[PDB]
Amino acid sequence: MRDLKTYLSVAPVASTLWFAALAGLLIEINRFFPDALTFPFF
Amino acid sequence: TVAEPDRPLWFPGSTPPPWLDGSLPGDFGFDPLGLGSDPESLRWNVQAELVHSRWAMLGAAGIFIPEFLTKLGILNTPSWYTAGEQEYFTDTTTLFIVELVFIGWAEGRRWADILNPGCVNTDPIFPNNKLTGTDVGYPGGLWFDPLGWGSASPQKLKELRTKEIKNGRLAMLAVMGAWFQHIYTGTGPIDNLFAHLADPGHATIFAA
Amino acid sequence: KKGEWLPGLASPGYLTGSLPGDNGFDPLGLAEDPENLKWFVQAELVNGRWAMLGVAGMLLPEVFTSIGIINVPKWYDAGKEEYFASSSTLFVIEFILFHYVEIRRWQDIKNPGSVNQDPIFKQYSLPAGEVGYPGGIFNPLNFAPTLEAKEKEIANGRLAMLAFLGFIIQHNVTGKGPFDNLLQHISDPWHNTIVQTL
Amino acid sequence: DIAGLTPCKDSKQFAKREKQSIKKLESSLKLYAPDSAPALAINATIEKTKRRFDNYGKQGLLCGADGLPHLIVSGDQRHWGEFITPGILFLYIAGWIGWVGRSYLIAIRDDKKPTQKEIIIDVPLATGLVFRGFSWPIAAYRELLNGELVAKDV
Ligand SMILES: CC(/C=C/C=C(C)/C=C/[C@@]12O[C@]1(C)C[C@@H](O)CC2(C)C)=C\C=C\C=C(C)\C=C\C=C(C)\C=C\[C@@]12O[C@]1(C)C[C@@H](O)CC2(C)C
Ligand SMILES: CC(/C=C/C=C(C)/C=C/[C@@]12O[C@]1(C)C[C@@H](O)CC2(C)C)=C\C=C\C=C(C)\C=C\C=C(C)\C=C\[C@@]12O[C@]1(C)C[C@@H](O)CC2(C)C
Ligand SMILES: CCCCCCCCCCCCO[C@@H]1O[C@H](CO)[C@@H](O[C@H]2O[C@H](CO)[C@@H](O)[C@H](O)[C@H]2O)[C@H](O)[C@H]1O
Repeated sequence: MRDLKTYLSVAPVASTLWFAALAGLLIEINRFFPDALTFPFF
Repeated sequence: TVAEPDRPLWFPGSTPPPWLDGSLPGDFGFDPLGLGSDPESLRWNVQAELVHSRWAMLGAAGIFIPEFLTKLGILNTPSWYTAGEQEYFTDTTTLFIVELVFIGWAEGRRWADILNPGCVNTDPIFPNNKLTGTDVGYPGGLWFDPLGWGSASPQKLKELRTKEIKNGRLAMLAVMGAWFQHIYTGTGPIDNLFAHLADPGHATIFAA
Repeated sequence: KKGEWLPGLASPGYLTGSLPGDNGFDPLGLAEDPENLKWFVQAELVNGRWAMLGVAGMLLPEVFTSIGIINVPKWYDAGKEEYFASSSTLFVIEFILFHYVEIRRWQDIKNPGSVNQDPIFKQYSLPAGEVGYPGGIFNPLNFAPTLEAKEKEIANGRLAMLAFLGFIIQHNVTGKGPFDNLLQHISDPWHNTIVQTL
Repeated sequence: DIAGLTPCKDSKQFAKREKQSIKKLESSLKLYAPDSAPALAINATIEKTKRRFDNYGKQGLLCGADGLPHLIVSGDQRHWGEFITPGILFLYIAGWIGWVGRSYLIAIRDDKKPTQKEIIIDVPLATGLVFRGFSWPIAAYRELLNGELVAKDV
């Protein structure tokens, strides 16, 4: 169990989980706010 | 706190894990994937099972009792599945944000007790009240144990806590039961009970 | 036991408790360096004091206007009004005066007790106090600068800073002033919330 | 307007691009049935195209002779949303990333094997440090004045 959690903290797995969460967030941001060449809220 | 080597196990004939010795209530040696091997994860998941059990027992009653009496000529409660789509005295998002604030307070003090036992057992305004319980997950005090069945000798407390976790495991299966039933079937779970009692050999999962 | 901002969390070591308003609150560790702690204490005092005066000058003239006793412009519309001087002249006056006062206070922050005397009149100096609490003419009523008193000053400053943070963000999304928001909420709180405003 | 450009709300080429794009999607739409799923997909793309062009023309974007939004990064206050404002947002995020990673490297530099916590992340330590970047311009500025940001004599 502790060894399994230590494996999940290795560089590639932490990178995938972190970049997957990051990719999903940016996808939803461009899904609710598509296009946008500017910062429109001024 | 009282280990039991010859306790009735989940899999009769097998060997219990070294980290499940029978001191916990509802201990049947069931952990094939070793999710609670280390003591830190064991105590955290023990609190997780306890809170899961209590919420699911409230949910099991909130489904199976109103859905039962409304089928009878007694009540008018709508379906538990569609109870969210209903409109109450204010919009759902306001009820949820209020619930988040108030339940967040209760869970915040509950989290402080889990990470640091005993450091939250006093009222931060009127210090004389306090909570009497000494075990994590069993706060005691006047609010959460007024009748006093919770401060007793061991064995007896172990019997009652075994009853609690067992009913909660049954309720967790019961709540998920009603969920996947109302997805598979298109009616209330009391209709599933009556449909099965009407034809137990045919009115099963193999009916669609 | 000095007061716990989080009953479970322990207090940081560098926050001894000798400071008024100490509740062990510094999750990001911005005041770990004692010099950062010394500078941020003055920053909290001045920000809290300006927020207290600001919240008062924003709320109290408006409630007295909505009641009917006076007719004073709202805090966001008080700038567009016409005054006896050009707004640019008002800016330069405020800049020059604060460019003198704030730097005199800053000399005390770096070097304590170095600006206690009047450079124009050699006499009429300030007695020795603490940084952020200048004695003498700045305390005419001769109150007692002590605990609780200093703790209430910091507590009111913290609530007023949160109050200013509420006023600006409310006025942005609600369009009106603070007292109008409270009246709109008081009429029907279950249907006049930030949930309904958005 | 600026640099000889005309605002996209005034440009004819900008509106002709919106027309030709929508008409091209409509030409793909006639091939499918009105209740079809490709039809609802193409209709949603058309509505998304109208929304995009309208938003660009509404926020004061300048257009060239090509009918395409040109950005002005000289600092003109009419177009701070085109660079300076998103750039400040980036610098806030970039400083956050660098400051948190720096806090992590400082915290593990005194470990027995500092390389161990670099190839196997200490997630508890990371989760406690990720929110220090929220106040990174302050913590960094103070470390600049106190001589803590730069190593002496390197
Ligand atoms: C079943 C369940 C979890 C089961 C998990 C199991 C068996 C895992 C087994 C193992 O891991 C172990 C143990 C050991 C490992 O080595 C091996 C495996 C095999 C992996 C949870 C249910 C949990 C179910 C819960 C907690 C339900 C709570 C219900 C609530 C709160 C109420 C909801 C409602 O209120 C609404 C929303 C609307 C109202 O109308 C109606 C009501 C019903 C009132
Ligand atoms: C100064 C101030 C307001 C001053 C307002 C003024 C003068 C208003 C003036 C006028 O209105 C009048 C009167 C009349 C109007 O006609 C004209 C104007 C001009 C409008 C607000 C400060 C406001 C200051 C605020 C809100 C500060 C908040 C800081 C917080 C919450 C920090 C918390 C933490 O940093 C710790 C402590 C520990 C870390 O580890 C974690 C975190 C969480 C980061
Ligand atoms: C040790 C196992 C013993 C089980 C033995 C069961 C043997 C049953 C007799 C052989 C099969 C007869 O065939 C079956 O008979 C059963 C009686 O059970 C009846 O079955 C009926 O069950 C319920 C009972 O109300 C009805 O609602 C349903 O509509 C119908 O399926 C049917 O008439 C026929 O489908």
